[PDB]
Amino acid sequence: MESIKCVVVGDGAVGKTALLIAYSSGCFPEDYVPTVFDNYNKNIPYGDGIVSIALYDTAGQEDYDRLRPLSYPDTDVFLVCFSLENPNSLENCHSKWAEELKHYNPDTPIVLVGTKLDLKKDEEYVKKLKEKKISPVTTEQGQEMKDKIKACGYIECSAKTMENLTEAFNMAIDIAMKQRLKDAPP
Ligand SMILES: Nc1nc2c(ncn2[C@@H]2O[C@H](COP(=O)(O)OP(=O)(O)O)[C@@H](O)[C@H]2O)c(=O)[nH]1
Ligand SMILES: [Mg+2]
Repeated sequence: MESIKCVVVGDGAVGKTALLIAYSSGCFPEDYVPTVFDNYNKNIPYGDGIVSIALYDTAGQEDYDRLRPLSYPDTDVFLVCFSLENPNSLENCHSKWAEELKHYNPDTPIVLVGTKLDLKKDEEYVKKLKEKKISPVTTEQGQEMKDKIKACGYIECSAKTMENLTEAFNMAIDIAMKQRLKDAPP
C-alpha cells in the first residue's frame, strides 16, 4: 500500500468540485454542489499493488490566495484545471496557476486537465459559444500550454459524461508514482 496526495487547482467554475465528486461517486453531481469538496481517499490498483490517493479540493478565486496554499504541503501531484469552453481559464494556467505552484511547490509535478469536454463536443453549445465570439480550446492549444508550464501530462475529460475521467486520475497517479521511483536509491 502506497499513499499519494493530489490537490486540484484552477479558476472558479471550471469544474474542480464536479471532477472530484464524479471520481468519488461515479456520478455527475445530482444535487447541491459545495464550493469545496471535503477531502477523501480512493484505493486504486497500480502495478502489483494498491495506491491510496487522497484528493483535495480548493477555492480558485484570487480572494483565497492566502488560504488556498495552506493545502499544499506534502502534495505529490497537482491537477491544474481549465475549462475547454473557456479560453481565459487556460491562459490563467500560465499567468496564475503555474506561477503559484512553482512558488510554493517547485518540485511537485503538474497534470494539465481540460474539463467540460462534453461542452467542447456539444454542437449546440459550440454554436451558442460562437455567438459570443468564443471557440473551444483546441488540443493543439492545450498541448502547447502543457509545454509552456512544463506539465508532466495533459488530458481532456468530462465529469458529466465521465469521458476520460478516471484516466485523468490514473495519469496523476502514474506521474506521482514514477517520480517516487525516480527519487529512490538505485
Ligand atoms: N457540462 C458540464 N458541466 C460541468 C462539468 N463540470 C462542471 N460542470 C458545471 O460547471 C459549474 C461549476 O462546477 P464546479 O464543480 O462547482 O466548479 P469549481 O468552481 O471549479 O469547483 C457547475 O454548473 C457544474 O455543473 C462537465 O464536465 N460538463
Ligand atoms: Mg468548487
